[PDB]
Amino acid sequence: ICSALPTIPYHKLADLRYLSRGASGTVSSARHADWRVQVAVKHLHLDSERKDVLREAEILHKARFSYILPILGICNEPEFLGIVTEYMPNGSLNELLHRKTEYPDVAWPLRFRILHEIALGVNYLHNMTPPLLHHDLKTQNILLDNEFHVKIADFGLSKWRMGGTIIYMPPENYASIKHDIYSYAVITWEVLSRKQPFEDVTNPLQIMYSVSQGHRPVINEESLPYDIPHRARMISLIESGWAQNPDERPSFLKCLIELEPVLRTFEEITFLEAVIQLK
Amino acid sequence: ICSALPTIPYHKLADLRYLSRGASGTVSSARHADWRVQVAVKHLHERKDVLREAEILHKARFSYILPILGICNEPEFLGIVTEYMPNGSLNELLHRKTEYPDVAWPLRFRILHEIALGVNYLHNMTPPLLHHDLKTQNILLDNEFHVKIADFGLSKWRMTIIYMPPENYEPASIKHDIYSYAVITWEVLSRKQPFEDVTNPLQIMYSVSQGHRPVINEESLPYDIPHRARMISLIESGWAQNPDERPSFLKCLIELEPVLRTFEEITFLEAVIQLK
Ligand SMILES: Nc1ncnc2c1ncn2[C@@H]1O[C@H](COP(=O)(O)OP(=O)(O)CP(=O)(O)O)[C@@H](O)[C@H]1O
Ligand SMILES: Nc1ncnc2c1ncn2[C@@H]1O[C@H](COP(=O)(O)OP(=O)(O)CP(=O)(O)O)[C@@H](O)[C@H]1O
Ligand SMILES: [Mg+2]
Ligand SMILES: [Mg+2]
Repeated sequence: ICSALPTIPYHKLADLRYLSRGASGTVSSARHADWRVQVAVKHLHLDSERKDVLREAEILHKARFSYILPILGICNEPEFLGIVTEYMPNGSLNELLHRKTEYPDVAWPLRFRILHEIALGVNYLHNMTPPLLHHDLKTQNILLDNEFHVKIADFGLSKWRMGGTIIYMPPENYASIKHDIYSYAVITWEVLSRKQPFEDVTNPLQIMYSVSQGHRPVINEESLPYDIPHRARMISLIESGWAQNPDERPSFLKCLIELEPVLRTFEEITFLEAVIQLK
Repeated sequence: ICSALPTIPYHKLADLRYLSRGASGTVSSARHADWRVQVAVKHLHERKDVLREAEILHKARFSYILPILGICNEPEFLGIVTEYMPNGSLNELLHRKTEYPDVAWPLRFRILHEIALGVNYLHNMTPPLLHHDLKTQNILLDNEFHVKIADFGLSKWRMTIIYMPPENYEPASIKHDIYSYAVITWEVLSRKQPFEDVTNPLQIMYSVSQGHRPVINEESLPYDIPHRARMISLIESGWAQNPDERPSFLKCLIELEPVLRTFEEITFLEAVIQLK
């Protein structure tokens, strides 16, 4: 049973306003004239580049799931080419963690939920037939919806198993399955500390070396305070996740089995209260 | 660009618990052993009848339409697997008054805006999709009381009788959905069971064919209802005896948008908290 990705004509994307620009592309916010919904469009900043945008779109369409950014349709024209997804009102996990003025408090339940969903998302990808590996996991590629639920995005590097920011990359990369878990491990450390992985390291190559020489972001009372709920288990999960030897890193399944009981501890309402605290 | 619906093995579903028994089949809640998520399973306990609903849901997938995760096409079992909605149906919300004493207007208005957005999408498909079974029991609520439209059993491609227009009494029509929506809209703002007075369902049918509608006084719809008049215009245009008078969903949305903007985001979140 197949499902076709809808084709949207450029002239249906009203209020098309620049949102975010990165190397090679440009993301802009818009509203669908017919559907009456606020969307997001990812377009080119070409002959080969046209195939790339199609790859990502096909992947998002096949990989659709609860925690993967929903792709609403493709906008393919000779004039304009882009990907039409849902609009994520709360940006990326990166912004939430680090814009400490706007967000002075991000209560534990939400952080733990965020980590739980990311792990669910990735696990689903890995459980596809054939498996799909995101290969570009970072806090900027982890979007937050209107209620602060995770939506994994940016399948530009994702590879069907059959740069810029090397902070989330395992040393063996300087298709491997244990690449995503390494990244997840970093994201986890970054989520629980709100610090920047390797703040004191000015040069990406000083990082790349330090990492390949075993070193990882610091784990102590300053980075990961003793009040962090289930700290011991989280640290344990983190350390095993960013382990030097790929084989020593866990599967997302194992990771979820570890996470499940921890998440069962927070009362349903506390996640809602954690979000209202932001609004 | 195509995307296929995966096949889920029955043994991959742990913790099967009954939810609601229906005349067609049963609906259970379970967890997916590999995906590690909660799901809902609608099972036969005709094959084409099921595979149809599944095909539609998989094609009609959108933000306000219940997402289908896969099918169970086994010799020993056949069912549809969708995301589990922890907050049941709109019907239970509006009516289980002892458990839900308050339902703040901002939420109600968002539900209505969302239901309309979903149905609008269905009609805006090529070719258009008509739900034909819209009721409150067929509108499901997620963790935050967002809308997911369900039950595409009576759904048809354009290629309780309470929510059914008079013409469709003896069976076809595009304007089925919009009439249904109008009764929901009434039911959402009232918290009243439409045709509460009437005991004989056939009698209702007679009444409705003679232009009758659910009680539209203030004992049902008070003045304190935000934008009461414009909502009553909406309810009336929709449940019109004459199908030609009934407006499109796009037209309802255009009217609705301004009404929704009058509510601050915070109030939706507040509303939900008051229910948890
Ligand atoms: N649906 C959405 N809602 C809000 N912001 C979104 C969004 N989709 C993307 N963005 C923004 O775009 C940023 C990066 O976009 P994304 O990861 O999709 O593309 P990209 O980084 O691969 C651009 P390129 O591939 O052209 O270099 C995110 O940090 C986010 O702020
Ligand atoms: N994903 C889901 N999450 C939670 N409850 C769900 C659900 N899907 C269905 N339900 C429950 O079942 C009801 C709707 O089931 P649905 O409309 O799919 O079946 P149905 O009405 O066609 C069965 P029948 O044809 O036998 O009457 C709702 O009242 C709700 O309580
Ligand atoms: Mg990106
Ligand atoms: Mg039903």
